[PDB]
Amino acid sequence: MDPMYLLVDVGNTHSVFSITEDGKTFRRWRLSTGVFQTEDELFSHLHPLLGDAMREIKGIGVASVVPTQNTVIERFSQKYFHISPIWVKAKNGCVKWNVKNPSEVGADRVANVVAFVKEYGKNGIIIDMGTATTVDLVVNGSYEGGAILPGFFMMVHSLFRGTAKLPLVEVKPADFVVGKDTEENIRLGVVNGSVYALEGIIGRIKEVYGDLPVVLTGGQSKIVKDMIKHEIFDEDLTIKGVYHFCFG
Amino acid sequence: MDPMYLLVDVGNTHSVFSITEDGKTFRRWRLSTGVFQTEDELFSHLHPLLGDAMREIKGIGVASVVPTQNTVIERFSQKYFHISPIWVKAKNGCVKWNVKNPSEVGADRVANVVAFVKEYGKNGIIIDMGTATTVDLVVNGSYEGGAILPGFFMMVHSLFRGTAKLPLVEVKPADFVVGKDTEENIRLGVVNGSVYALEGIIGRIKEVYGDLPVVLTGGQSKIVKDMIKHEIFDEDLTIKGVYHFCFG
Ligand SMILES: Nc1ncnc2c1ncn2[C@@H]1O[C@H](COP(=O)(O)OP(=O)(O)O)[C@@H](O)[C@H]1O
Ligand SMILES: Nc1ncnc2c1ncn2[C@@H]1O[C@H](COP(=O)(O)OP(=O)(O)O)[C@@H](O)[C@H]1O
Ligand SMILES: CC(C)(CO)[C@@H](O)C(=O)NCCC(=O)O
Ligand SMILES: CC(C)(CO)[C@@H](O)C(=O)NCCC(=O)O
Repeated sequence: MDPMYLLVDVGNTHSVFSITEDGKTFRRWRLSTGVFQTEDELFSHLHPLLGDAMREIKGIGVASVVPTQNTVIERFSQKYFHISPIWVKAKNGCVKWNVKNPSEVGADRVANVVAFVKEYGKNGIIIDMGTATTVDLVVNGSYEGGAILPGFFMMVHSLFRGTAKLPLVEVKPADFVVGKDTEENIRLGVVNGSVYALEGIIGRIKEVYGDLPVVLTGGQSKIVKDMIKHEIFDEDLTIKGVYHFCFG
Repeated sequence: MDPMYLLVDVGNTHSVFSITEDGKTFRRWRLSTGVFQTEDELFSHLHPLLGDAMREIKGIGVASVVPTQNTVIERFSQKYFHISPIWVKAKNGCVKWNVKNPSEVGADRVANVVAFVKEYGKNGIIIDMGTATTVDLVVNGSYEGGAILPGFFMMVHSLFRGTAKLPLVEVKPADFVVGKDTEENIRLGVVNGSVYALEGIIGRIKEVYGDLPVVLTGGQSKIVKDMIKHEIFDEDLTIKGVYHFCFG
């Protein structure tokens, strides 16, 4: 048959919920992660979204970078589906983990890499733009490590909150060489700057490890899609990894 | 004679206090800015630092990017010296301010541009690395605008506070192509990344305005100066701007 699987990607600000019956085509929703949220709250939020699909769920797979949120997901799964969720983490097998402490790498990154190696190949660089922006290097099926930078919103918010005079600027790329007002200055600095930062990190990787395909993902990737040379754009990469890790 | 002037640069985290008798050599001290600080508290902090030179101050010049602190600086000058401080502001004269609202550009950036045009030349690119990192464009003695990005610490701190899993990382350049643990990931993304972001903005400026000389300044510039191409390194640039603006 084609059993329905719930795939969860718990991020610091948002949690992605996706259902699939083949691990190839996904229906997805997004909810705020929500600090004090309960299993009943989560069921209540998902009820009018998933609809009838809710009772078809036979397996629950989760990548999570918010540990406090885990007992909530656990209780949701057990209460409403009488199953325990499968948790994405770094383990030996398809991917080699060539870093100092593999258990410390974010579950979202683990998922991204697993998705990459199953779908796209043994060699590549993954850029994931969310709350933080992440760079992950895969070489000959071995995860090599990467970079972590603040996300676009984290950056504009940090400038707003960390200074007296700066307003909160909307995230929008600059189409100019220099900003002519405060907002334009911050747009250029954060958005265009972050793209330069990413391209510079990528360039240096390529001179050591050679030319590798770049895959772009994340909720914040859309805004700057054309600004970074990439071979693949896949907004579903994390959810795909959760599927492959948990359900093959 | 050689009258002693006190120069003040009020930043969002730190305030710089400097004395000069010639506007060529500067003795300088640094304090936390301090939200609820009074004039007597400022005096008490400066007393053992300035010693007897305190009694010799004839003028007080101030660049400030924290409006609430201004009342305190004004009261300090009046109570202890019976003078009003001179405030750095964009005005017409030796610099043309070719931006939408000149009265909105930070007083420290104004001071930087005044110091540069007076001391270094008509054309240049100023990089001030502080709480936020600034890029300023000067063409034919005319201020053209710039970029604003979060500073190094602002970045590592925003990653720490904006995520569940990430620690507060020390600001130190990465000497590797990819980080092998969490701390190395953040260092590469933040410190090397921000250097790459600046090199891109600068490179793009130089495409339109030619090979302008680059000036480095700011408390955070030291750790990164061997990573950015620059013709001038001047940690006194803002304070020089305060002196030239106020005291000629
Ligand atoms: N305080 C906030 N106010 C408004 N929007 C926010 C805030 N914090 C984050 N966002 C939005 O959330 C998104 C970042 O989260 P997301 O891309 O889902 O990453 P993650 O999956 O890691 O949570 C951005 O699109 C940003 O605009
Ligand atoms: N919460 C904090 N804890 C420790 N150090 C901090 C904190 N916030 C800021 N700093 C320090 O202040 C520095 C920024 O201040 P500075 O370079 O003097 O710029 P400004 O002149 O704009 O205040 C950071 O690099 C950091 O080392
Ligand atoms: C970098 C984030 C915050 C991205 O969501 C996440 O991947 C994470 O919590 N990581 C743990 C640190 C690491 O990946 O090394
Ligand atoms: C960007 C900072 C915070 C740098 O210290 C400051 O110069 C400032 O408050 N500026 C006002 C914004 C502007 O210059 O357009």
